[PDB]
Amino acid sequence: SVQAVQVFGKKKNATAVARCVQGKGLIKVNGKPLKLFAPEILRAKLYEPILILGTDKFADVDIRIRVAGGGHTSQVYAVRQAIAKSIVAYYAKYVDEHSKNLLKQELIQFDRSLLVADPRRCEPKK
Amino acid sequence: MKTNFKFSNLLGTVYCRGNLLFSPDGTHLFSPVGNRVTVFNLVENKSYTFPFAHRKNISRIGLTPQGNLLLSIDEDGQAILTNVPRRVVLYHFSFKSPVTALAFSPSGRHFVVGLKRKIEVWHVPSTPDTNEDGDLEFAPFVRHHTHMQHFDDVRHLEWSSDSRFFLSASKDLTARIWSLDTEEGFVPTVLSGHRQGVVGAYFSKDQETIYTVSKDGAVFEWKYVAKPGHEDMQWRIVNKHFFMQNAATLRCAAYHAESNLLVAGFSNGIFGLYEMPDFNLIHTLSISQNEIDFVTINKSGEWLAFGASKLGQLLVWEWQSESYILKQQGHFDAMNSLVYSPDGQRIVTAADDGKIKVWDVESGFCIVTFTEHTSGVTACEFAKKGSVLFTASLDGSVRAWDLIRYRNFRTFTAPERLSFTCMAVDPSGEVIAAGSIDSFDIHIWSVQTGQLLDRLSGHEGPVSSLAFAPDGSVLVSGSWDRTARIWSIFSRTQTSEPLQLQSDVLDVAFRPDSKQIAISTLDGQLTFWSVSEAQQVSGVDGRRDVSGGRRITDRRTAANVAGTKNFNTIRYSMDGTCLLAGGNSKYICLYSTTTMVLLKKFTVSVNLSLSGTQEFLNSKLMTEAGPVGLLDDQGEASDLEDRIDRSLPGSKRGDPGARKKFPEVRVSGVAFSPTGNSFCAASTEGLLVYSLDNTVQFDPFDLNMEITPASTLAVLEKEKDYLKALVMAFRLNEAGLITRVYQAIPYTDIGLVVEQFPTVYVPRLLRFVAAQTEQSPHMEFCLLWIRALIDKHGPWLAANRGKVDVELRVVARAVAKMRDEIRRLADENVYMVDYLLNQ
Amino acid sequence: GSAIFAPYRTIGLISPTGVPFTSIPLGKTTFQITTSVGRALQTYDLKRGLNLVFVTRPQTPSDITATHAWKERVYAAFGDPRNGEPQGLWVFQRGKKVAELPLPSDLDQPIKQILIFGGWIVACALTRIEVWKAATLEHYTTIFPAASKKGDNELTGGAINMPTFLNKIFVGRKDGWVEIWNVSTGKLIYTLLPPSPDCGAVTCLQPTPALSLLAIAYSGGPLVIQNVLTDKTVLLLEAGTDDAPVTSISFRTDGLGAGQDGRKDGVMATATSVSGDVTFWDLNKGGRIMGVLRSAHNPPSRHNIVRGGISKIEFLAGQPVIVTSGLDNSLKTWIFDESPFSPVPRILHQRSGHAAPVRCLHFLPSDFDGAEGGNKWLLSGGKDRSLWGWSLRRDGQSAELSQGAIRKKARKMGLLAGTTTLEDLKAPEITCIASSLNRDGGMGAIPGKQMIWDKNAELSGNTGWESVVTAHKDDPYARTWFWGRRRAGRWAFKTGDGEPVSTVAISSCGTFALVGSTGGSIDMFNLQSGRHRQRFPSRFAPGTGRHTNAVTGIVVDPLNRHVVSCSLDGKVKFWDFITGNLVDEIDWAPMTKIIGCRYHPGNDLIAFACDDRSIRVVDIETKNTIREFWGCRGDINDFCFSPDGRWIVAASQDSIIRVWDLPTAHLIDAFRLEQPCTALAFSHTGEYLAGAMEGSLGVQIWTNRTLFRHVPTRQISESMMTLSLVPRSRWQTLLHIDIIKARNKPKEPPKAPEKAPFFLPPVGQNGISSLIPQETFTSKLLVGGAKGDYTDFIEHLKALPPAAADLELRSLSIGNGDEATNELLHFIRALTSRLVARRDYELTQAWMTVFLRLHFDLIMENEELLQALGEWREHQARERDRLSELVGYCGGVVSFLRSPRT
Amino acid sequence: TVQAATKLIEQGHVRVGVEEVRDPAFLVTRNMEDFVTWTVGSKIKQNIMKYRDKLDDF
Amino acid sequence: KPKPPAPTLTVVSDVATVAMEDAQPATAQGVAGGETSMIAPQEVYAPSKDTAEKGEVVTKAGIPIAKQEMSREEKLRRRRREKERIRKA
Repeated sequence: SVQAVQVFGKKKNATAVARCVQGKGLIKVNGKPLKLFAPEILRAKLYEPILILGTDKFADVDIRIRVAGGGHTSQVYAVRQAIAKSIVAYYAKYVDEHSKNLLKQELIQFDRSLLVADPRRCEPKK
Repeated sequence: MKTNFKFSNLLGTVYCRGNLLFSPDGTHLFSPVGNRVTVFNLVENKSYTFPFAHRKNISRIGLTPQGNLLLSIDEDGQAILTNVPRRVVLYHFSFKSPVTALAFSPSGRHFVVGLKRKIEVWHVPSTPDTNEDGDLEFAPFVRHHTHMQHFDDVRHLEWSSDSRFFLSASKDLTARIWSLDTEEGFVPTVLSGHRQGVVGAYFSKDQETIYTVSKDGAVFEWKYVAKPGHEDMQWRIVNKHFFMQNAATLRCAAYHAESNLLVAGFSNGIFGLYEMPDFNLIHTLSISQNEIDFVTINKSGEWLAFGASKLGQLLVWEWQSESYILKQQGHFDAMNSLVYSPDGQRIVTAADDGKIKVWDVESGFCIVTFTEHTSGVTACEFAKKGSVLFTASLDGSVRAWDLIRYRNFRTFTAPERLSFTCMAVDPSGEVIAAGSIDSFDIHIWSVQTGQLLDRLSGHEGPVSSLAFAPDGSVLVSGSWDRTARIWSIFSRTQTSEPLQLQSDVLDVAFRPDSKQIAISTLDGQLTFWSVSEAQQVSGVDGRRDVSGGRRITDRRTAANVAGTKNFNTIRYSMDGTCLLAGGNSKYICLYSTTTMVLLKKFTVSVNLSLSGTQEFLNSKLMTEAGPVGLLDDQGEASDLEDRIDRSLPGSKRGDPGARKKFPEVRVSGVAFSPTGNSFCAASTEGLLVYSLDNTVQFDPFDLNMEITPASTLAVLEKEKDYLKALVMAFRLNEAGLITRVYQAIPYTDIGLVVEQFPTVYVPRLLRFVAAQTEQSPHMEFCLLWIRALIDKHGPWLAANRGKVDVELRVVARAVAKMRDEIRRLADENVYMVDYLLNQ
Repeated sequence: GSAIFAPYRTIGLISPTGVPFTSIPLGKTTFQITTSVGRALQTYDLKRGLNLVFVTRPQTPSDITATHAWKERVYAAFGDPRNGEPQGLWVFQRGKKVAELPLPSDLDQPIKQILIFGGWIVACALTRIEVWKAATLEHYTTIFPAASKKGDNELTGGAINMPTFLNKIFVGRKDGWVEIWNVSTGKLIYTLLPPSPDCGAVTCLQPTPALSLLAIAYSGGPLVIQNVLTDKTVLLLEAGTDDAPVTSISFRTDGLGAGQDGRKDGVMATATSVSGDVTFWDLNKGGRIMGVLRSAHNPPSRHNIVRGGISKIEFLAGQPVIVTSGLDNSLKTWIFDESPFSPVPRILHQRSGHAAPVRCLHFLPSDFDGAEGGNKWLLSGGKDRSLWGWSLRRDGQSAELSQGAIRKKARKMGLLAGTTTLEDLKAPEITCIASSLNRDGGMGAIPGKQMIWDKNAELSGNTGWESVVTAHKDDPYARTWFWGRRRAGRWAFKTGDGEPVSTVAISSCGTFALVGSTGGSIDMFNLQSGRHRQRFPSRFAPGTGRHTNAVTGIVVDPLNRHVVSCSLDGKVKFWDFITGNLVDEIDWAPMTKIIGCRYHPGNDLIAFACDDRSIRVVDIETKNTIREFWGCRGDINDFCFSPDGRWIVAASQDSIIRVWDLPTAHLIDAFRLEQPCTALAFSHTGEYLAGAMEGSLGVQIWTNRTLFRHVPTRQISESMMTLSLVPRSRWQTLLHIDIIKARNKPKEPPKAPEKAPFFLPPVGQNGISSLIPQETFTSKLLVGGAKGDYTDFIEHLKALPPAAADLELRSLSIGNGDEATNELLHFIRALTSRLVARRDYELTQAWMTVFLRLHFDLIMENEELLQALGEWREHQARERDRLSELVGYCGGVVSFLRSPRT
Repeated sequence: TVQAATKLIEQGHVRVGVEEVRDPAFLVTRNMEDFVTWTVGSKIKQNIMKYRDKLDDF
Repeated sequence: KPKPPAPTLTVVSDVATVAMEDAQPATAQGVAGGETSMIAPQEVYAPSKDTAEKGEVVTKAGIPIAKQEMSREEKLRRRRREKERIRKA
């Protein structure tokens, strides 16, 4: 009955659950707002999907994120991955596939790591 | 380029279940291929396919004795008649029962048809081709008579020579004689006395003796002689004689009455032909291992045409010369892969039968069948040179054939035994990479050395698609570890850059200008990556665009069937602007690589005898025992070799048993043509060649208001401004007008026209003169055109080289035709004449 | 007539006329129901649904006014000669005319009904009965009823037979009299008078299932059932109002259905022509009424455009079903239930059509290459507010795209009894439609039931959303329709300006639906989510490109790059898609006022129809008009393209349809219609054109004659070394015919018997092959050498099979020792002549190759032809130096230009 | 259980390798027992991920 | 796992490639194609020591040189090269 989408985000050892529901427009990380949770210089890494997609896409959703593990940098990268993948999955399920494809195209044109986490394996020059 | 693809000829299969036919001239051979009818012109090597398509497989072909009208019957009796000179569909009409016999009258006014027990003689409809002031009627067929004086299947119908009587041969062991209208000294008599049912009843030339050939292998003569007690005569039997084919029953016989000879094809594949009225065995031989299904004879009488249904196996036999005219074989398994030749004249396909064969695009015949693989053949590939073909297969060997000598100069194996399922080859032709499902390493051999260079590794799963870059610097592998690899092999450092994806990689393809690559995953999405800076630049989510399904034995809705929602194979255009994508589904998608939209979607088959060709099956075919196309009906067969089920339980990939009732629709390989303007796709029905339609569609380039064909010919003939007339014709884009002005300007003003011609119309002009060299008999004129064009616009084409690559390729193969066809003969003639003149 | 379009069939038309149907029982299981198109008859089967069995050909020259259906044949009487038209009576069988009836010379009356019995067929015209004998189909006599007044002679009602009465017809007059006429001797035998003579005219009469009881129905209201030999009234029923006279009556011959339990017989249905409700009587006690089936068809209104009435009632023979046919293009069959007692029946079969003329037409886009093609589904929006999907393949699989439970709403309102009407319960009349089945989900489009026109997207993306968008007459919403489900879609898009819709369009990808108001505003909606995406213009200078007048004809590029939108007042504007800003305008403002546009995908051409009676074709890529067409003498009603793009067809208000060749910029044909055409639609492949006329309900299908026979019509109206043509295959296997026959020999030989048949029978034309063309090749060559020209010998040798060519090239010889008798020297001189004339280079080289290959010994040992070889070598060396330099230059430079970096 | 497994591979949740398998008699060899797994859009796969609380809706 | 590779030899003739082609009315090759004799000049004739003359030797170049005309220095060098190959094996 309720519109709800749960999306994970991943870095070295920092993981993020983001549940996106129908709402008024808030984004909370660990119960505190997104403008509070980061080091003061990496908030520009957090605001990257919102500024790519515009605020009109985030006008309708409410995203709640939990993070665990990692350091400050790994947790910030996990939060921005959870934000981007979360709004793309909500627009996949509950509005049109053309809007899903437009959001995916804008995010992939900026940075692919907002959608697909690339782990660093060990394969040096063999 | 213009993505306006109609359906050109089917190819890759030469015969399927159905009747064979000759033209009344004797040259064209009409053969049914699934639900279409190919015409093989045999006097000049050509072939085409009629534009219709039946919903089920062809049951019957008939042809009006004038030659013009063809009438094709599907299963369940849906008939399409069409005009063979102007290849257009004329009438659709449904006989409500499955047609099991059909014969047109030699006068041309009637045709008789046997629906299982019934015998209906119909009128032949009046057509717009034959009347001056006439049109399509609504219901054109007028029934003349119906006869149900019969007890079982009508297996044959044969008219007289004066077209007043006909004979119906049966399955209730009795041939009958019928009339068209009520004659004076006639009763519709029966001809009883057989043992296993008549195959065919035939008249003689002077219609006194009529012959009956039955299924057990016995042919009887029938004459109108008096009863042995002597107005009082009876159609009785004068002599009987038997084909002594030992352990077989004859499946189809024919009888040429003008020359008096009878041919019979038997269940063990050995046919025999006999000069009938004294029954001297002319000869006999074994054309097929399986059986012979349908025999027809030439109108002249000098050619025979046999068709076996279980394989492709169509062959025409010239009996007095004792030699084949053609002996052709389609694939009897799933066509696994295909590639065009880099010239573009011939394509080569590799199926799971174990054979690979090289079909010619014109004339539709296979020209060589390489048969050294002992298991199913997967991917085949060419080099840039086009003379060498490398084929991988499941018997563990990547073989390497040379097509100027037709022998595998190399065979490669892995030391531990693998079964290769995918392969790529460097465009230099010196390195072969191949990958399998058993080991996750990816093997590399050298062509000029023969031994194994390396086993590259770094994949956590079996490697599914390999592609060498067309410049020659980068191998790309794609594997079920959700990963792809940019292998750089040829540099001094051998490196591997991974591309992490979301699901298992199914296909990898390059752009021709090698900066881009498209990889198709198992989600159903295409991702366009860059190879220099390895970042995804584009993407299509294409599940809905290809999802067309619901096979029989499928308890999901066609929208919920996963497995037919991915792209198994993708190929760029030779332009590089449009992908073409095909999977295990009914639809072929044609995407744009820049604007990321689906330009055009195609449907491979209308054929309802295949399994997955409509996404909403109807509830009429669902009984209370499952669907109606699922009950095992082998037990209702007259022949033991048809009744025996030698099938293995749970064998998806081929078994020699191969029940194969209602096979699935899947596009296992697609390829664009290197000359442009065509692609083709290996379906299960055949090998469909789609091509652009430019002659049946008006499409100007950049037109003004005062530019008509009348104005173009006016500035040609009156004003004599040849460059203006030619630019106006290329601007109108009508091929007849372009040909008219092109032939009309003179060969001394060619140079002035080319010197002042525009560079926006240069590539269209190069393509046009390439087509005119390959088709028209004005060879020195077109070569002066090509010479003036390249001598004037030399540095522009060499500067571009990517925008004009297809135009240069088709010009190159046009001058390759003229270089190999006439000047070798001219040189050999002048050297032979010089020697014979020097004694 | 025309030179391109030939008439095929009026489709979408089952019963439009006042001519009642006729039912014949086939066997014990089928009934044939035969109705009148107006120029033909349609026979449907009842057990097989009501799918069309036969339609009648050829089309009769006038309107059919009477019909009957005997054993197999259908008799059809046509033509009212009181106004011009020719008349006749024709006998059809299986939809083809098998016989004609000889009408009398002095027959100047329409022919109201036909009646076949005994061996006699009987035609009641107006005041006159013409009777033929059926076994020979010959004229017998003519019955003339007589009257004292002018009016009372008129034979309204008709004549019917009683079943056990030998050779007697029962005619009804305009006076109340029913006159019995013995049709053998042509004699008036009895007359029976109306009871209570205020009731004036016999409206109908029908035989009961009782013997010698006839049911006469008078215009003053009473139904009587009377013994017709006792002349005594059995029942008298006040069955009609004086304004609503009983017109059709029919009795149930089943044996049950009355008496408030259903196990007693005696039921009669009746209908008046001014109502649309049938009435059932139980005749048992006094003849009470038992039920009224209300609004079985549309009730006819003189003020409304929708037609209506009931033309005929027929109980079928011994069965519960009742077949009724109305004037509102509809045929229904109802059935009485058995186990619960139903006084009124329930509907089991129905076919229908438009109850009004057809307003707009649209052939559906092609299922990508499937069995539908472009030419199966037509989509017709009528003036009776319904959108029908017609099928040209089978006429039984065409069904109305339903707007919801309209008949359930009209029965739960008081719309079936007697406020608005059932047509007014629907969406308004359709102005235009545009559809794209790239995302039509078939039957399972959105599973479950959805709301209709409302004013969850994972399942929509999996299966498929709406397909058709539809602009209606004066409503501000542009409705949407599922196509594959055949129902109304779940969205209804408002304009944004508030003004009513003027045009609507759909994207090629099937996602976006663009509405364009009559006030100027253009809006774009996503059809999957039903949401407003982009407005044109958004909010040249960006933000200001808005139209000032109505928007007719928007259309989207198939690449989703531009949308080109056309104003009423003046200009055409190309907008960017994803931005919503104006890119480029073209202004024909002070001189034109554009009333429509059509677009051709695959050609990039747009055709605008302006108000100066002209059509301007513009290339959308170069943005300049390329073809203007000036032919119309009225306003352009509807115009369309050809799928090749080569023609544009325009139907104007002057009732002339004009075809323009677009490459030649000329007229081709212009044919005059009987009524002005209101809508045109060409199929997406080239066979069918469809025109919806003015006045006629149901569209007219024309075929395209140019696809089948070539027409030469272009009539502008107002009211060097060459090769040969010889096949490459032929001469290239002449050059190689030893190894080709060696590969064509089988591996194992044929198992010929020991007693082999010597002297096989001769096949081919006279002992040789049938490919050698019939009328001595040495005689040809030597008479060609006696003359100067070898063209006869060369044109003979060209048209040979390769085996016969190798034979006639191996069978040359020196012979007698003269220069005029040897074939070798003349063959060399013939090839020398062809090298001089520069005609057949490839064939000359192939012929010389095989000639030198099989004759080198004689030409080496002989000196009489080494001079000819020297002259041949001179010409050959010149020509091969020139041609080899040419082809080597082109080959080497092309191979360099393909890869210049080594 | 084998009964539930035959029901699941008749409903078509199981692929072997890259191709979905609808036949419940497909003989799985020793090196394809490493490649039998669920299909792409499987509700059974969503059930397993929803149990393990790793339900990624992307 | 397919099978162990076991040696199989195929005897090709000296016929043209249009004898390996399939049965059809005319060849797909042109007029230049159809003279390629399906075995290379190296299989028609290769000069080697087993097919040389008695007095002569053949070199690695495929050229007949006689032992009588060969000098002492070239004899010594050819003995050293054959001994070098023997030491390599």
